[PDB]
Amino acid sequence: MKKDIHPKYEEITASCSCGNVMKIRSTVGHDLNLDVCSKCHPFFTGKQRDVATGGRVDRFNKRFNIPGSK
Amino acid sequence: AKQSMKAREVKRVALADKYFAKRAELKAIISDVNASDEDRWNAVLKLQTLPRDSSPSRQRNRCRQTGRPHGFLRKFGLSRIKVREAAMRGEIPGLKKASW
Repeated sequence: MKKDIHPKYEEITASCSCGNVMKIRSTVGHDLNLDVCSKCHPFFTGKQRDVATGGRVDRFNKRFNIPGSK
Repeated sequence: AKQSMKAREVKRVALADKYFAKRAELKAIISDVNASDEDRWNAVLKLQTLPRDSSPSRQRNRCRQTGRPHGFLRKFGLSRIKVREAAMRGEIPGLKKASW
């Protein structure tokens, strides 16, 4: 520690308690613990029957009465 | 085309009408459109192996005279090459050269 090797050590020492908000701490970063694969795909998910996103109003059996006077 | 290709086409359409007009709505009720929360009740999936060569989709229309397997025109029921020969003699009524 000669005098002229100029550290920035007043700044590096300063501001020393940093929050989880301020600079995350060493209390953050193990949080997503493990690297996860699940090989029980859709259709292994107990779904032996399938259905689309939405359109679920008025479900009953009507045999193709959809044309307006054909 | 070969006389067998014309023969294949007659057997496919005669069975398309026989099976598939009836078994269209086994498809429709039970598998596709109205399977939606009426389940997928797994008869059809087994059933449809003997129908295999009777799908309306497994026909290509292909000319009720010359049997050309391409170039068809469903508006007439004929195909490119032979259609024009009938148009040339004036046996397709109202048909003549196009000028705009």
